[PDB]
Amino acid sequence: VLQAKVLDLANHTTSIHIWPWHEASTEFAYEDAYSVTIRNKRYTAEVKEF
Amino acid sequence: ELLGLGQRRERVRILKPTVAHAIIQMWYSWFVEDDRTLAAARRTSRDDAEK
Repeated sequence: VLQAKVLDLANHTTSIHIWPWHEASTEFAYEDAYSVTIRNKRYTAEVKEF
Repeated sequence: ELLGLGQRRERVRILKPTVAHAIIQMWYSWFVEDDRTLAAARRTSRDDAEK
């Protein structure tokens, strides 16, 4: 499956400096939610990531 | 021919099959309500889940 080893962190990271990273990183924001209306009554929630 | 040999005619009469008619219809009858009644309830569904 030609496996797939994909590079990773510097672990021994201790000084060192990336190079293109920012792109290479994403914030985890996130929007959206999670709700249901049952009965007629809406029950409601979000996402609230942390 | 479903019955095997020939051949259909006025004669050959058969004694009745009563019991079962009484029964059958029962089975039968039931469903009927149920869909029906259900359907409506299915309609009316004030909430989702139930439906």
